[PDB]
Amino acid sequence: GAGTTTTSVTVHKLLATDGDMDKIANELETGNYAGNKVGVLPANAKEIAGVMFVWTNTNNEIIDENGQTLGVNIDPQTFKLSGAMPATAMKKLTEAEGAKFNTANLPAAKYKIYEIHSLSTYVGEDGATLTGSKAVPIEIELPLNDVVDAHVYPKNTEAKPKIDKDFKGKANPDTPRVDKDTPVNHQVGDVVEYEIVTKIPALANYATANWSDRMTEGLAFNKGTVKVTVDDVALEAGDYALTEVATGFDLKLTDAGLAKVNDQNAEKTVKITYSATLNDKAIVEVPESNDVTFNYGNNPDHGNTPKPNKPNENGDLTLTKTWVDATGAPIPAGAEATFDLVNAQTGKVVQTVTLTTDKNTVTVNGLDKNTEYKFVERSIKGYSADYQEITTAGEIAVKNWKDENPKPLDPTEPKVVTYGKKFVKVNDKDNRLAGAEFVIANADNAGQYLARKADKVSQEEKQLVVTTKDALDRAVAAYNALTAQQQTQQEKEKVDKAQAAYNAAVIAANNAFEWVADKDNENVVKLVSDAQGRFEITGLLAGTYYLEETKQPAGYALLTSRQKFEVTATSYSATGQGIEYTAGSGKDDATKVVNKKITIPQTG
Ligand code: NI
Ligand code: NI
Ligand code: NI
Repeated sequence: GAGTTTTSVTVHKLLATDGDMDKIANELETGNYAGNKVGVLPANAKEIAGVMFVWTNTNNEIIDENGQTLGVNIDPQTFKLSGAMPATAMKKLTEAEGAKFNTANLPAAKYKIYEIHSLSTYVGEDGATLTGSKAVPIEIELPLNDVVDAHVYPKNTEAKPKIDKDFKGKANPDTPRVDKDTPVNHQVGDVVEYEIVTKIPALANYATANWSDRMTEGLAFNKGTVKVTVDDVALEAGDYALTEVATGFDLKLTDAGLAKVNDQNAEKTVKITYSATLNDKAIVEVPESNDVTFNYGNNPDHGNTPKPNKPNENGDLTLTKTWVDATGAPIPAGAEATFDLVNAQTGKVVQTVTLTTDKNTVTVNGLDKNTEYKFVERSIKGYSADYQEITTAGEIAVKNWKDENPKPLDPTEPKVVTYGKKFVKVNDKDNRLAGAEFVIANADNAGQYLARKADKVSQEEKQLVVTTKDALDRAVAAYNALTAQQQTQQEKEKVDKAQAAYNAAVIAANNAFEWVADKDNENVVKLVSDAQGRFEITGLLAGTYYLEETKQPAGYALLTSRQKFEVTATSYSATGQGIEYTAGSGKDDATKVVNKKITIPQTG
């Protein structure tokens, strides 16, 4: 005999499906006299499970079921706990018909019951979380007058955040750009400026709020360009933890940071801006992309964004899944796990795979070994996706944490793409000529010549260019000092090998472009024909350019004219251009550059 005549209390957690909790109260007022089970609920309220309730004494100190204090306090204003939830605390999660506490051993007194957002599992429709609350904490003095089995009705609203990522200026969470997947033409060295705009509801109660971005290889994330504002106002050094990696970043609100978006009177607007440079690994007509995820919850969250990866040499790529609980400790497979294999350059779905509870891995074959892909986990209720950092080609690992948080926000991303042109050097009988050197101009007659910016190329890159150039010079000279019959496949390979090395060196040196006056300058992009007469230019914006030959094939004359050419969205790959880049390939994807040769005749 220590407790009271009120031997049980049941907490029913009510959700205001509209925004009106006051209206819920203004039906429970007029309905009751004392605290018995309400037979029927307002049309405006709904009872939800998965909300955690814990008992306190009148001073906000957590108690066990005999009313003993447990030396952890809860702040009456923020609801924040001063320690870890004590193991023997009188706490329980609501089930469909509420949380029924046994109150039989509690001494006569005043008590509080709090909602602990941070320890609940509830998740609304379309990933909404509980925001505002009315009549929390519950103040109940025991015994409840006349009642032995009491029932109480704490109230809540729920809300959802919104997001979109797009180029600087274009980001709109309410109506994302519909033609986003359409790549925008850019040249190498361009700085791409991105914008992330997140709307966070009023009275948010986030424990986590992390943004994570990962980029395909052809985009270099520009470190130190990240800026974050909340309603236009810059966050402070201590409001977030920013970690920067070669392929992008993770941005996490701290407690001071969350303070600024949580428990606020109006929808709040978070903006994160930053840039990336399209670099020398961009493959022509192959989009590059960023990819952001927003991982949030009333409970802490461990999910993040996928990491693109390439298949191994065999065109094989393997996903491997592991599972853990909110503390990081191993647990058995939570459920079926479905993933979409997305081509990471384009943003399009390659195929779908499912992992049954018993088989934690899957391998997909027949993939392009030059193409980056990602397995995007389809939302598993209760579970957040942690994509592990990439250590090797052909392997992607995913860890499933049982946070019990809403599905993450995953905006679509824009794309960017460079264009290019291919050529073959021939005589008038289509014989492929080696060693013809070319530069690119911006007019048929005067104008400037294409170069890489001096300030955007190091000395190592520069000398590799001249070293391979010199090397090529020698191979061409040797091949030219042979005769028609002696210039067989094996000898042409020699020239092809050297020209390939040169060509890669230029592509690597071409980190940026500028137009200049002098064709003699060292930075001028020079193109050279291989023994199959081939040369290409990659990394360009669309437009009209003009080849100028600077040194003709041995035995031939110098062209006294520039050759006009068009760079387009398909000029690098389109068939029907007049000649095979590589003989016998079946695709005439190049333009012929026809050299002339003066001959001295005879008579009689
Ligand atoms: Ni690539
Ligand atoms: Ni995304
Ligand atoms: Ni480079």
